[PDB]
Amino acid sequence: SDIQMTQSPSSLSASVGDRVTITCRASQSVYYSVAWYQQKPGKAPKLLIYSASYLYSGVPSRFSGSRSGTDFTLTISSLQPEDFATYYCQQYRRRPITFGQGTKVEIKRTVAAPSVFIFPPSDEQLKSGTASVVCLLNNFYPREAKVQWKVDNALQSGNSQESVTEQDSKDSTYSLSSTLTLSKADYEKHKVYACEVTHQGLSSPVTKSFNR
Amino acid sequence: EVQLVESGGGLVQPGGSLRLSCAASGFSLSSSSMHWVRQAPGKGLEWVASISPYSGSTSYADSVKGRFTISADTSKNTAYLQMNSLRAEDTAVYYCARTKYHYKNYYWWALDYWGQGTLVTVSSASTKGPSVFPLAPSSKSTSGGTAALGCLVKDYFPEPVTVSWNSGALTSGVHTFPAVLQSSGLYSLSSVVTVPSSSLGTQTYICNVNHKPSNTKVDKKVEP
RNA sequence: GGCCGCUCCAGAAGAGGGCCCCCUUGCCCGUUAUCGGGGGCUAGGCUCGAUGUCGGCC
Repeated sequence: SDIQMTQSPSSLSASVGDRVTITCRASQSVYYSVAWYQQKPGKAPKLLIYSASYLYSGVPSRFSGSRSGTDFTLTISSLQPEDFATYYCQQYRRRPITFGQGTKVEIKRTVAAPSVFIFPPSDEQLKSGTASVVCLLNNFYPREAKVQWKVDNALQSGNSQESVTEQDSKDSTYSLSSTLTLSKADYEKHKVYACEVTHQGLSSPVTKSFNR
Repeated sequence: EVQLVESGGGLVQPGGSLRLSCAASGFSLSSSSMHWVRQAPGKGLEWVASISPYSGSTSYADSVKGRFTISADTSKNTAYLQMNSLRAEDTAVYYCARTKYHYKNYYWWALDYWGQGTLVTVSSASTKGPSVFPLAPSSKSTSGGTAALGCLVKDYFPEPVTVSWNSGALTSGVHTFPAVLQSSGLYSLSSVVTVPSSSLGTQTYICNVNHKPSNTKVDKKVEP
């Protein structure tokens, strides 16, 4: 059986100065044969800790790890700007080696509500036979938003996709796009297209619509 | 001091083959065991294969047993990953990494140096250029504030595309969303800007899409 | 019924072996390689034995 590594939380928000802890439970004992890795987006992993608590050379002493049974903890005593990244555990007591999914360490900031904008498909696209309806959520925080699509008050599923920026370089917000793709045939069967957004910073849902 | 430059990856159809090469600097392959670890897009990390060049001993994950072959060539101080009969679940960034050998250690330990990864995409899609549509400022702006407008960049392969606004003359407020693989094997992507509604009449907004792997270059005006 | 034997078949049979927990490898050890001691479960499943309800021979 592969020993599995389960990492919680999937993400968390903290601020420069904070004490940060990430945990990782092993399916079964690995004794001390756990390592911790740091990875910044689109860049190589770097090793921080091995043997569950040993600091690999060059790893600033702010990093520590400990063990509690099959529970493994990575702790940043006081959080520096360089340390927001994804952290992975790895257990090498038994081959094959195995990794947890990772904890993403994000910047804390205050709540910001999304400005919502809706875009009907272009006449250019409408000629090609498809219709993309785009709905934009600008500069909000925290990441967890919900965009529900309503076509003639009917709720939609399976026909949209979202993409989300990474935290903005200056204000640490998110932006999100959701595209509802239909066939040209279906877009003109209907009349009112609505984007409905729910987020912490919004006391009641924000809806934005158009007709044609 | 230590280096690990990988290469030989890219785009290939299912069934096809590829040879990754991890060139090492600053250490000898015979003082190491080398490893390939992969990261499927948006997912975690996973170990593929390992080799100890001093002994020739090798090891493989089960999903890739019988398709992949790790090997070393110490005269070129380089390790190789031969990949055959590729399926689409082999799409990933492929990182090689080193574990140093320590004659007092009694077993191998963590992966302590990693190289920057090559990308491998396994799709049947054939390189196509993007179609650009405008995302028009609403004909209903709140009259005295900000507006939003953009370019929709649909049906292109492979990544990446690059967007700019007014040929770089507009960066404030620009968000280019990460690309999305649709249900048709092609990528889609949006880029948006906030500008003052006042400027809508007397400032022309033109985005510039450039897709290299197909040598495409578009320029779309956005207007009410 | 005697003598031999384990290629086969028994499970009527030990000891390997295996699994889990602890000790940051902790008597001596350790394949460019994850051990040892301790605690707890594993039996007919693999190797090796033993045995007969097995096989051979006079």
